[PDB]
Parts: sequence; C-alpha cells; structure tokens
Amino acid sequence: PKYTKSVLKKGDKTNFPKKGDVVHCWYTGTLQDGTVFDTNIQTSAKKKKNAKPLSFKVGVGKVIRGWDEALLTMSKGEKARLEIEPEWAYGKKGQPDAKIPPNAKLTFEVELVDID
Ligand SMILES: CO[C@H]1C[C@@H]2CC[C@@H](C)[C@@](O)(O2)C(=O)C(=O)N2CCCC[C@H]2C(=O)O[C@H]([C@H](C)C[C@@H]2CC[C@@H](O)[C@H](OC)C2)CC(=O)[C@H](C)/C=C(\C)[C@@H](O)[C@@H](OC)C(=O)[C@H](C)C[C@H](C)/C=C/C=C/C=C/1C
Repeated sequence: PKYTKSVLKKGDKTNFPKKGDVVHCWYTGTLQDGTVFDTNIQTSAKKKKNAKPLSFKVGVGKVIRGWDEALLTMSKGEKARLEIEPEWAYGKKGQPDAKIPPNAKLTFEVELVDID
C-alpha cells in the first residue's frame, strides 16, 4: 500500500468499517515542513458535533486512496497517523487551489469517531 500508519491511540478493536459504510472523522493534515495545511479539529467547540466531523463513505473513492485504504484497518476510537505517498494522494500535479504542492507526501492524524 503506499501509505504508512502508526497507531497513536488504540480503538475499540471490534468495529471496523467495511466498504459500505459512512465514517465520521476528525483530522489534521501537515505538509513535509510541518505546516498544517488543514484541520477540522476545533478549538471553539466540538460541542455537539459543532463543527461536525467529516463524513463520507469508505472504499468507494470519495476520498484520496491513502485514506480509503487506511480507514478500512481502523477501529472506532482509533487515532492514527498516516503518511501517504504523493501517488495515493494528489500526485504529480497536486492541488494548487487547495494548498497542496505538486508531489507532496502528506501526513494526516485521523481519528475514527463513529461508523454507521
Ligand atoms: C472545506 O473542506 C473540504 C475538505 C478539504 C478539501 C481539499 C483538501 C486538500 C483538504 O484540505 O480538505 C484535505 O485535508 C484533504 O486532503 N482531505 C479531506 C479529508 C479527507 C482526505 C482528503 C480528501 O480526500 O478530500 C476530498 C478530495 C478533495 C476530493 C477527492 C479526490 C479523489 C477523487 O476520487 C474524489 O472524487 C470522488 C474527490 C474532499 C472530501 O473529503 C469531501 C468530503 C468529498 C468530496 C469533495 C467528493 O467525494 C464528492 O464526490 C464528488 C462527494 O461525494 C462529496 C461528499 C459531496 C459533497 C456535496 C461535498 C462536500 C465537500 C466537502 C469539502 C470539505 C469538507
């Protein structure tokens, strides 16, 4: 796989998402030099899902390839760090209009909040 995952806080080890499911996630993304280019983790309130965690369906290509594959190995509660090679993120061109330089390897802390 072209990502690397380190478990930072262990999940419940029972509830894992399948390719069907909708996952609810908090995240922070940093570029190589350390600058966080995006987070949804909030210092005003979490409360109550204000603001709301990210939601998408796993395994169906709604998100970048690194996220899609890594979410399938996480259990509910798990906070993990993910280093994703450019090939499994925004690749050669990157996404300039969204702060992603060309050929950036990207590091994300991700936390699985809930699965339905
Ligand atoms: C302001 O914050 C943005 C998130 C930003 C966008 C730009 C990137 C730098 C970034 O900074 O986040 C970022 O941190 C990032 O790289 N992320 C977001 C967190 C998950 C991983 C990654 C990502 O894959 O983003 C995604 C990346 C940008 C796009 C994918 C790239 C690969 C390709 O396979 C996919 O095609 C399907 C599109 C953005 C998302 O996580 C959102 C949730 C999903 C989509 C937009 C698409 O799946 C779309 O499909 C048409 C949908 O079905 C959605 C649900 C439809 C509804 C109406 C739109 C919601 C839009 C929400 C946008 C949000 C909260």
